[PDB]
Amino acid sequence: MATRTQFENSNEIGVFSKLTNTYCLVAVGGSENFYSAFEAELGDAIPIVHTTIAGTRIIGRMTAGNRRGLLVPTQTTDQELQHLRNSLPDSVKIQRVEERLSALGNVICCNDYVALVHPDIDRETEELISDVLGVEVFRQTISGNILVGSYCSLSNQGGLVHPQTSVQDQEELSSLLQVPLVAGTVNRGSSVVGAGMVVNDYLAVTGLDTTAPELSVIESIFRLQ
Amino acid sequence: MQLSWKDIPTVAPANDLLDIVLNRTQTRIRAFYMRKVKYTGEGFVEKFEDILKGFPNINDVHPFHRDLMDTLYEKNHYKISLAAISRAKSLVEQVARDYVRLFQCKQLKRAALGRMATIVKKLRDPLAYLEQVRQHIGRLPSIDPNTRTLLICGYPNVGKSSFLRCITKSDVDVQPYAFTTKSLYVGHFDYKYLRFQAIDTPGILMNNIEMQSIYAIAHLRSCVLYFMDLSEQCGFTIEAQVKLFHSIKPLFANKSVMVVINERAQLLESVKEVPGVEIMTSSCQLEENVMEVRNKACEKLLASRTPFIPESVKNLKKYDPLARDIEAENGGAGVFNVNLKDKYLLEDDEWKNDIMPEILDGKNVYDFLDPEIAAKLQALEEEEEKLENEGFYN
Amino acid sequence: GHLGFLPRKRAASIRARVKAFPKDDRSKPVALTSFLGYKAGMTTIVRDLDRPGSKFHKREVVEAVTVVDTPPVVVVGVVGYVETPRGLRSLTTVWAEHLSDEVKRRFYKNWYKSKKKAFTKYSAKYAQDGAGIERELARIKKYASVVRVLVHTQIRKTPLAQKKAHLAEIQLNGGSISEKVDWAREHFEKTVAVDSVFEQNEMIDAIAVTKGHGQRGYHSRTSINHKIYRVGKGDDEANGATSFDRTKKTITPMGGFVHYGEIKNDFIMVKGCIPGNRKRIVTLRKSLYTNTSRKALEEVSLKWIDTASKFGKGRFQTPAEKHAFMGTLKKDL
Amino acid sequence: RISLGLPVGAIMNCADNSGARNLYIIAVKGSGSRLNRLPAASLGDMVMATVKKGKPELRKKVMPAIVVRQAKSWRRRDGVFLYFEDNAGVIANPKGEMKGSAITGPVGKECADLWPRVASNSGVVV
RNA sequence: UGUACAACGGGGUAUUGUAAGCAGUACUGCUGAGAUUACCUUUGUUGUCUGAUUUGU
RNA sequence: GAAUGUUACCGCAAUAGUAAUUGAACUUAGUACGAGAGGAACAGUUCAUUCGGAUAAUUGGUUUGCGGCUGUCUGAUCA
RNA sequence: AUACCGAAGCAGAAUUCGGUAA
RNA sequence: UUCAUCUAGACAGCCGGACGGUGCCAUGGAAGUCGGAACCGCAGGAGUGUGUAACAACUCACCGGCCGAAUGAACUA
Repeated sequence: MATRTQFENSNEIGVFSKLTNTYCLVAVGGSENFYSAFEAELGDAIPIVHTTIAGTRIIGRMTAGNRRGLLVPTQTTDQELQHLRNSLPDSVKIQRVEERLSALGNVICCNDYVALVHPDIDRETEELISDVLGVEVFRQTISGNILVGSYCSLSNQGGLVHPQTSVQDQEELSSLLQVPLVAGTVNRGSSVVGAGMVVNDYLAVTGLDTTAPELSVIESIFRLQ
Repeated sequence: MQLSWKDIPTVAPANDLLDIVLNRTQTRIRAFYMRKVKYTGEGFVEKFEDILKGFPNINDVHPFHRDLMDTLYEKNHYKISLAAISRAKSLVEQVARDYVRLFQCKQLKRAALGRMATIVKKLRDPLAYLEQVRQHIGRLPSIDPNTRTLLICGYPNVGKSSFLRCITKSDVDVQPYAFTTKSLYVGHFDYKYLRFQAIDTPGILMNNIEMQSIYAIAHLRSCVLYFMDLSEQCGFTIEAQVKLFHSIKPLFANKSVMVVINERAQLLESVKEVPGVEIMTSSCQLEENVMEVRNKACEKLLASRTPFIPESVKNLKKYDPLARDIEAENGGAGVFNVNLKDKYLLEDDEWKNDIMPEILDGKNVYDFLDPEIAAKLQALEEEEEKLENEGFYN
Repeated sequence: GHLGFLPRKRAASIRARVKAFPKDDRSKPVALTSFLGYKAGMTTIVRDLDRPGSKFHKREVVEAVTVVDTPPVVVVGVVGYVETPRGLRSLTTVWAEHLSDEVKRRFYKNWYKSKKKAFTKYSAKYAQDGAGIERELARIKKYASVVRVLVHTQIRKTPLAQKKAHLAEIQLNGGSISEKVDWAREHFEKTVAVDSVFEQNEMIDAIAVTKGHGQRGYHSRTSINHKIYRVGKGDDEANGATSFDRTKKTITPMGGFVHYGEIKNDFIMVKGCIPGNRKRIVTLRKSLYTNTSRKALEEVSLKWIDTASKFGKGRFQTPAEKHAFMGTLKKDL
Repeated sequence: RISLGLPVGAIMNCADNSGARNLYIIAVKGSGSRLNRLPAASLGDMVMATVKKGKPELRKKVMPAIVVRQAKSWRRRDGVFLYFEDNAGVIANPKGEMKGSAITGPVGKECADLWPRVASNSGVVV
């Protein structure tokens, strides 16, 4: 199920795109190799929204959401928000967030059930996420790193944590989040597994440098096969 | 260092080396001669250093590499040429230091060249040997000792040539004669998500090739898969093959040995005399037996809220060769711009061109723009009309 | 310093002499090879970058654009040329029967003192069956090879105290020089608009005299590869009638153009700046040939236009912005 | 256009959890034809700095450092001209593998886009 | 000898944030005030519009 | 700025000064090559540095004009 | 000052040599 | 200028013969042509190169069908 790609000869697959069980978000540019994989695996079953966030190419790290909706940070421009509302169907909501930090993908790890956020999240924003996404919000400290989303990736079926995550943390979180967790790497040992790949409950994409053992571990832990 | 070798610089013996510097280089007269000496000597020293550094030494690398070089080229000559080059460099330095230490001045510069030529030209034979060995050492395969490896030995062309070809990517001639594969062959295949390398050798029938193969087998940890035939390929009898296998007996048992074989089945009991070897039938022109052998060799070497899946998600079948096709039809991807209109899910088919004024001559339109503000339009407007009964300007 | 742009001796006139034309297309319909106008101040414009692969691709980007005060071009005559071994030569010159006071002033410095005996007896020759002034057309047709139209600008429309007309020769794109002269004669005393020659997104070039610093400056210069973003019509109103910013205003900055240039006639928007300052007459040309690059071929839209005055630092955009926050202003209301 | 503001050796602040406190820009890369006039660092520029206060590994050894903030007002093609808290930087290898597991403070959009991994390690943008 | 030249205050433009006083509750409403404004503007009024020299196949 | 007709406008050009310059990203690439790591390439696109001309959209070292601050004081706050 | 040709067991990367040229 | 060929067929150029005993050491293949040491039976080297693991196949030098007279090598200036 997992795909292989190299966006503009790069390796951060998840930085320039975000994906969920109901919609897909990708960056814009000139290269079509990255956009090819999404069509290959899904064709057009879900909206492959070619869009940017706050004028940045780091759309994947700047957006957080699940199947129930999507939300964008403060820096998103009025044109960006309007065209996003005109890109998503009425069945999917859109939200704006006001706070000092902006990188939702780096600040918040979002799945279909429970949302993991930076510990310093404000109460207003902490409560806001639950309503639109319909998920619980609990502050997380995976791997003892304050920026949980900067490197981590957690699909609904499991969780691929960065190699810096301790075994004790994985054991504690596996029985608490009700999902399996395994420590691994991507892009031939890259520690930032949250940037080099995107994974959900049926689809996965990895960089060209990704080795076979990493792909097999990702497939098995998330129950793709 | 690198298992293979190719970066070694080339050497042009005799006139070429002299010219490379002569053409490059070609009481103020004394100063000019001093400058010329300070350039010719430096150029010669740089050339000698490049020759020395580039060419690896026989005994300075892994002992396996030392043995491989010994069995390929002349052991003594390899060091003799290096010693001669070092002596030539020392003599060049001595000549330069000697100079460092009209009619009459004209002859000052001649001696420098007259003696540099004497020092250099005599090195043609060592330089010729260096150039000869350079070509042979610049194409050595990746005979990595660390990675798991398997070897095959036996009488030449008993079907062995096609075994490596059918076990891994390789091109080996199957023409029957003494040694069709004059040199080593290397093939790479992946198993258990880790690299495995297959290497082959003509065999053992002395000669330099025989010693090379024997030393390569002994030094390396690679297992040896002796080759035989249930039929009579090559024309040699079973007894000769058994004797040849016994010839390799003294040093092969410590490599986890196996035997591959293409009244006939009874005479093979002599091969089984060694408890360490395992024998099974196979064939070189089919895949199942060679793959079984490969799997067995790899095995031997190994010891040395609920999930959400929409129906539409699983309804579509994976495409079998895309954005590549669309942009290729559009005349290119990088040269073509991205398109938004008519692609993204428009809110409605009517207002296909929402143009957002985004300007109020002092503030952004979105500072208060909102939909369905009709109710507020019928309430706020009264503030600008009720001035008759008050007048805020006062 | 540039070797080609030496010596730095100043130009001999405000108008920059054009000495090159875009070859001679014998197949294109009759059209003007260049245009004439006046330079105003400068403004700011933003547009969507459709260039593929750019860092700001498919994003709004701000670009500096100047404004050229373009008065209507009224034809006053035409000039024919014949090839000779001694170079191009003007065999005959003709005029459009009548000449305005501004055109007549071009031949006079002490116009008020002079008896105003400008083009007059020449009109008397025209004031008949034609004869010579009609046989000149046949003479041009017989021998002429390239024909250059003679036009002047409506200076009195431009807010310039100097009412003297500015005139220059413009080559005709179309071939069949008979058609060249026929069209020129038919266009005698007619008014030509910008749309009749130039068009949006065209890569025009600008030539004018550089600013004088008060010898540095005040020398002729040629700038090429400048793309037009919008044909401007200042005779009408709501020049900012773009697809965006539906609060129509005028390109004129608050309080008028700084120093000079209160637009009261046609204008054009050109990418980047133009050599020379305002009050300087500038000639426009099609830049010989059109580059096929995206930066030269792509078409662009327009959006925000800056309207704040520069008589200081700049703040207010429109006079209606002054309310609410200032409370009471008894001096005014 | 790259300006000539911050010169070599600027003791800019450090905004990473790697334990560094300041970054002395001893060496700046990309100094080619810009002769006579000394080079200068900029947002997302390839420059190297030595941590003035820290362990010996970061003293006398030059390693690349990525600047995420500049404080000084900078022009943008988008039309914005604002500025924020202060200049800051991070220590990373030439390929952008920042050692620090976390980054604090805003990160300029100019450098975030051109350094996907640096942006991924930062939460605050602009 | 026609809004041709030029003065003006006005109008826009730029600038400042509580000015002269008066309402006394030991700074409060006029009061983001008055204000200048060598940039544009010259709408009405008002003043000027006539001199010496030279040239001419 | 001196002279050949007086004056002025639009033109031609004998002639002379020559101008550009380097790196980076996509797509052709993980392609040909190749046991293997590693990695071509034309052409089509996107940027900045060295140098040259420009103008002020913005920035920048750069009308005691508007708010008040000190002294000699008109008597006394307004100056 | 940069590049253009022919050669090297120059597979690719990469390197050297004889000519043009500053 | 010296020597040579002389319609017994000058020189260039096409097609053929280019064989036999047959060879030993390198043994792994080497038989003319990777490297050891130098006959002759009847126009033909136990071999000038190409090339194959080597035979294989072409070949030049030597001749033959061949063409119809100047010609090949070095010197003097």
